[PDB]
Amino acid sequence: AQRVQLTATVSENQLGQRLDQALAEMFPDYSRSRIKEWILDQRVLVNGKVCDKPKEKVLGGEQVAINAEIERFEPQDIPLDIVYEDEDIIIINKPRDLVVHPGAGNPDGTVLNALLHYYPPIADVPRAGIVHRLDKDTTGLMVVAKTVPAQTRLVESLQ
RNA sequence: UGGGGUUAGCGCAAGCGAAGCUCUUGAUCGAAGCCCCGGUAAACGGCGGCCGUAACUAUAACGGUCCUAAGGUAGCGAAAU
Repeated sequence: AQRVQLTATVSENQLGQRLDQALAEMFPDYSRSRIKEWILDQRVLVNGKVCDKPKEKVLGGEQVAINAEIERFEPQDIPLDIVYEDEDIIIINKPRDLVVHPGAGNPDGTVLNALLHYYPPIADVPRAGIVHRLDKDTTGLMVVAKTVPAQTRLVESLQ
C-alpha cells in the first residue's frame, strides 16, 4: 500500500471519449483495467463529485483527483533436498511442482526465492547462479555455481 | 425589400420613367419529426480477443492489457470448431 494523491487536469483532445481512457494517457504507469477497478470502488472524484459509471463521456475542463493507494523478489521458505553444497558448486534435487524461475503470478516460493532464503547475498550473481532451465512438473537434479567465475566457465561449456 | 415586362409622361432622338397590372428571388410566424437524456433484455440482441502462470487436486476457476457496455453465474461436461 502506497497512499499517494493523484490529481490532474484533462486536456481538450480527449473529447467525446470514456473515463477509463482519459486517465490512461495522463497516467502512463496505470492502464485502463487498473483504473477501471478503482472507479468502481467509489474512490475517484471528478469535479469534486464521485462517479459510479465508467462509461461516462467527459470532454474537458474537469479536475480529476485520485485519493487511493498505489503499491526484487521476496524470498520464501521452501524445503530443498541438498545433494552437495560447498563454496563453488551447489547440487540440488528439485522436488515436484517447483519452478526454477518465478514469473507473473509466483512472486515467492520458487527455486530462486528459496536460494535467496538459503543464502541471502546470493543475489550478486545473475539469476542467482542458475544456468539451465527445467520444467516445474519434472523433478531432477539442478546445478548452481556458487562463485561468479564458475558462472563464466559453465556457460562457456554449454556453448 | 430586389429585379423584369407594359406605359401617362419627361426627351426634337439615345434613354429615363408616375400609377395600375403581371412574372420572379424570397425576411418574419411555422409544429411535428430527427438528434439528445434516464430507464426498459421473461424486448429484439450480445457475454470476444493479445501476452504470459500453474490447476489438470475434491468442484474448472486465477493475472496484465483492447477502444467494447460487458465479459459466461450455477447448472452439465467428451458436446457444435
